[PDB]
Amino acid sequence: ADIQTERAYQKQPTIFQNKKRVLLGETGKEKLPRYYKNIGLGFKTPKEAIEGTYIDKKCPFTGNVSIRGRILSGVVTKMKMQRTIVIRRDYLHYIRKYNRFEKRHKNMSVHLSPCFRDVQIGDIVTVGECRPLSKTVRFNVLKVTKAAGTKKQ
Amino acid sequence: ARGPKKHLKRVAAPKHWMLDKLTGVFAPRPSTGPHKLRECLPLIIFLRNRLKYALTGDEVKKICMQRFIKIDGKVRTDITYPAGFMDVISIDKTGENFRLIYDTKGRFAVHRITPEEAKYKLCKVRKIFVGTKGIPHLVTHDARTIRYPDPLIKVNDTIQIDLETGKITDFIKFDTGNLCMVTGGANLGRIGVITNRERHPGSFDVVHVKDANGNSFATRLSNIFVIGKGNKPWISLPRGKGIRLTIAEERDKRLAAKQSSG
Amino acid sequence: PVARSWVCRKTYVTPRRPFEKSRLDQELKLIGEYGLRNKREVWRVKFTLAKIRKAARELLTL
Amino acid sequence: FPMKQGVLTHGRVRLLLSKGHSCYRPRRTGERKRKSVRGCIVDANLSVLNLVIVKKGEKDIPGLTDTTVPRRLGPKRASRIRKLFNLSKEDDVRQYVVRKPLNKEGKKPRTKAPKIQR
Amino acid sequence: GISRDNWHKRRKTGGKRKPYHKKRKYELGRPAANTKIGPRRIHTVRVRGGNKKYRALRLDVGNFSWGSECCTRKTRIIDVVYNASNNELVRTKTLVKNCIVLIDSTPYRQWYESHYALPLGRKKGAKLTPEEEEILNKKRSKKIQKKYDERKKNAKISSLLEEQFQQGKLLACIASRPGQCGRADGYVLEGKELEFYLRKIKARKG
RNA sequence: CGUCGCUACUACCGAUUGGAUGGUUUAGUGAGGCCCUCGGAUCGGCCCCGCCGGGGUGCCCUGGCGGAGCGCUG
RNA sequence: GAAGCGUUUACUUUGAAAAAAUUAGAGUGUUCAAAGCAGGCCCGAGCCGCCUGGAUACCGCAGCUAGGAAUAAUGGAAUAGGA
RNA sequence: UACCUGGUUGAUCCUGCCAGUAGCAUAUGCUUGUCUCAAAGAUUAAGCCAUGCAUGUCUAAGUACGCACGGCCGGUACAGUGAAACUGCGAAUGGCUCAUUAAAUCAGUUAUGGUUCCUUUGGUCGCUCGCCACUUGGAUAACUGUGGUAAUUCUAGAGCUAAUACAUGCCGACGGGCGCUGACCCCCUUCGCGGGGGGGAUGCGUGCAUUUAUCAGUGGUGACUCUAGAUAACCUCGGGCCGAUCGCACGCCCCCCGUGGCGGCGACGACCCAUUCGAACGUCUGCCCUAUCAACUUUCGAUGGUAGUCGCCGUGCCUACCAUGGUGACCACGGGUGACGGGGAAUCAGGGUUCGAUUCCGGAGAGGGAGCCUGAGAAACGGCUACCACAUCCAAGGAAGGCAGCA
Ligand SMILES: [Mg+2]
Ligand SMILES: [Mg+2]
Ligand SMILES: [Mg+2]
Ligand SMILES: [Mg+2]
Ligand SMILES: [Mg+2]
Ligand SMILES: [Mg+2]
Ligand SMILES: [Mg+2]
Repeated sequence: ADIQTERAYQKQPTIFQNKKRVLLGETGKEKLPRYYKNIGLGFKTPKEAIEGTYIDKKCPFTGNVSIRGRILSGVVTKMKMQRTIVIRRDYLHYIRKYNRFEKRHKNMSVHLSPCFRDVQIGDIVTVGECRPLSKTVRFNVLKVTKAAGTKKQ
Repeated sequence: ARGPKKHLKRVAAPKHWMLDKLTGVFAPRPSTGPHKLRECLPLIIFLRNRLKYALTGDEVKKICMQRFIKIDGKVRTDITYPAGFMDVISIDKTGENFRLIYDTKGRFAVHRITPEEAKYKLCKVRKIFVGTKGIPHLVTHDARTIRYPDPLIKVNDTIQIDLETGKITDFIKFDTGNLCMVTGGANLGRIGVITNRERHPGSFDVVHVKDANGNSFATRLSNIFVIGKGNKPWISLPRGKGIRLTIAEERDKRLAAKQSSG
Repeated sequence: PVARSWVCRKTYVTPRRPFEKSRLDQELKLIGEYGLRNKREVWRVKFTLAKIRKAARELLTL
Repeated sequence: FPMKQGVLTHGRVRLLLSKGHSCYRPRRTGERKRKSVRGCIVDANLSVLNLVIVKKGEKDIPGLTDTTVPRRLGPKRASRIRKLFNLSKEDDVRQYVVRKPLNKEGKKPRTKAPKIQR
Repeated sequence: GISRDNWHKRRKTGGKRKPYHKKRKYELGRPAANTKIGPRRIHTVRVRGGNKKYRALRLDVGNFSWGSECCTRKTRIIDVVYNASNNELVRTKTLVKNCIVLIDSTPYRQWYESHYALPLGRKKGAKLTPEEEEILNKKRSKKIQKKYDERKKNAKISSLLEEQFQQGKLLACIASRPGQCGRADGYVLEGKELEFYLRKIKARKG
């Protein structure tokens, strides 16, 4: 439905909502100022994170997380979790004795902020390490690239 | 372990102490101080194994409790006090002063200095911040903090300070061309000139330093410390001038010395 | 625990094939000519030669 | 087994005694020990009963209510000396302290004065 | 005791994890505060590092913030009216970090009367003549009256807060942690947050 | 080459609701510690205030018994 | 000197960092060696003490950095919704 | 040192194993003159233990009225040597063993902008306007004396006596400054008004630390909801700081005077910040055999969201409400391991195959679980509490245990 679908009022703590809206100004509509930040490392915040209305305390841009540690990339596998997706990272493991490699993978649950809308299965995402967001979540999506998509017949 | 460790194994001691492996099971285990234990000299080994003034730790204890060992202008009675980098060990009874500078092999060798030189000591600005009432505070490479520095001194700069006051005498800005010394890793104890610095956000920045023999190496920013302005050092360099020479070169030096002295 | 060293290596290697007429004759001639106590001495000098030759071979391959 | 105040029974009970409760001194800081204590109620089964006279009778008990013995040592804090001797302020305090005389036969007699505090 | 260790949980794959040590001390948990409404009662607990935490078991007074008026007063707490976590917390009247509580409107009413000099929270008046008449009139000079009459323009309060002041009970939100800091600081609900919480209370009982 | 006949050895199957030895969980009981709410055996203080009492002048400077304030508190 | 990459990888080279002991190995006559990290120079005796060492190599895989772009994988504009 | 030899046949070529051959690592047999090193109750039983020891501690600088000595130098608080005891610290290190443990530990890498940290070292300690201070109160040790018990490092009553133990609590800085509130006064366009301001009497709170809410934007990040500012307030009676401490030689000012005011060197102490030592939890990647283990997890947290509780902190760590998710043939899950992991060791063309209980690093454990006190740090066991299993003494009423420490 609306934004406030939870039992408590979802809002950004840094943003103060009631700035004494009185008769000296028209009411309204005074759109609420949006809190956002650049996460550094050259990643540019999306315009959905700039002008959106969602609230996500685990969002890299509009939430209380800081990206530090490792930056990895993966391929979106499933999108059946609330604001989190699982990505698959495929790599090769060297076996010295046989001088050959071993195709391995490791599924990784990552948080996907609502600022990324055109995210589908198979897209290549990059994730950054953050503080533990859940039991098995320690990475947050920073940038999404499509995979031979964007041409829907 | 259920708490902090207060024992150091002889074989687990840092290699630059050059401790042997048969005299004892344990190592001096330097006490906590301004320097990390992995790159500090306990006074016990500095007096026993380096200068051979004392023969045992008991004799080091006697000379320390005789109040004849003064470090950075303050008398230290601690046997396991971390002497650390470029600090001044002063024995006024003998009138002898030393500054702990690494050699070309990356070890604290004895480097005697003049009394008019021992009164001051350079320092690396580890961090800068502001405390209560807007008072700026500067934390150095030692555990020393100084209030009210000039705003032209930033992180990983250098400051020339003096003894017995702890004030700021001069400083070195971090810039290309400034002479610097590597204080950790493989290139430890090599004197050179900062030639370039590449910044890696979220990770360690890497500097490239070329010495007087044309040897250009690289080092993390955390291991880079400046001891001069451009070409002139502000500190009397130890023997060897900090140039690391190839393995054949000390062979040639040894053969020349033994031929001349034979 | 203790401050010992217990660093020790053998200085000789026994021949692969015991009871060779040629090897026994050669070693007996060597010990007769140079007055050695037993075969372990000539084995130790053979091991020294093997070490030296192996080092030279490694350097030459490098 | 010593009897403990407040147990409110006759008999012996096991109690976890911490520092400064009663009937137990800790061998180390924070140590507690479960010990048997006799209850605060008196009955027939007691080796000794400790009794303290509060009001003197009409006649003197032989060797108990007479022949007053002196305290081994007087006040040490200057406030306590002034409290004992009704000193108001700054009147010969160091020489109003009580000096204990030692007069052993095998040694020369002298008097010892305590080191005053505060 | 109560443990916060991660190794008692199943791993990501669902397989069971076997512990490799017994419960260490640093991963301990302690019984809940369950702070109630009543006379002040606070128990000190020693925590890791020798520091001190204030497990507050009963509160009656809390420091709350108007926010819009930038006035913070040490008012009293009436009861608990809403909790996002569980309704039984409201049933048992327990203070937590985000619970919605009623407070007395007297200190903020006094602030408004003494600052803006607009009678607020009073229907008709002439009932508290010795005190409120003095502060509405003040028989003051002309320059400070010129300072006041402009404040009269911006001294406009929303009808929801008007109704709250008329009722005498202000509904507000806790912001501190009763059980960690030993206090119940908070702020008065306003605007769309106040509307949402009001509709939530009406949804619980309307 | 196989049955049959003799002697050894080796595992296998078996009633014993197998027997015994062993190591994880469901339901119930449940020591002990800790937390909370009570609880108050005791130990102090103020109001001592029945009194001798008194100082800037029965208007108590205090030196103590003792009643016990049959209240207020830790 | 600031900014970006005309894809993303794999691969290869360099650099940083990679505990010591042990391994290889430098020097040193332990009386030789296994070892050890010492030791050597003169002394007409006042030498009212001089010279040194306690190297170096290796440290798989993964991670970081800077060059290369052959080989191998993946892509761009086909209803143009193209530059 | 990139190596082979005997054996199937009447004889020959093979395939193929058996045996031979060499090394090391345990045991054992025979033998053993010298000397330098040097492993050594791991394998079976992390089975059970008599006895003795293995953690205590004082400088001039916390507390001495012990006669236990003692100079007295003689009218004096304490000369000094000092037991004992209180206070402080340590006892969470070391040492031993390898039972548990199979993405667990651990190795390398990285992060804590998601936390704590005794001690050392460096900052801060007149930053707050607010009838004891020439110093405030009480108790207990030690000690004297009376005992109880068969027994223990068991203790009771009574009488003392100190703190850098436990408490309490000011002067000084200190003149004020600032933000509100503003009595009123003065200069004001002056005019019949406003007026633009200068002051101000009276009160209200002022500093650091904590918890809120709000405003603004001195430094530094790759990136703060960082830091430093500003405002309105809170600031917990088991309740933060804002020195009632100790030693050393001793000196200056004397107008006012004449007994006071001042001084150096320290030691101890601190709320907070930084450093050192770390610790704790995470990031990426890596582990033996097994499918006669193919589907697991999800009632009882399994995967995620929201808000909370708890914790030093991030987090299903836990609770409530929701969503139905999460992992698998790239071997999940389950089982086994005669599995503690690694640095390493044996063998040595190259590639590998085995062994690492074993002195270094990390982990775990103290007969098996479980729960706690103190402390910065323990789920401690040469700390305590309970159960189980063993096991000691008893006067039978009770008390006392933990050698996988050295022997
Ligand atoms: Mg004193
Ligand atoms: Mg095992
Ligand atoms: Mg091992
Ligand atoms: Mg070990
Ligand atoms: Mg343990
Ligand atoms: Mg302590
Ligand atoms: Mg235990």
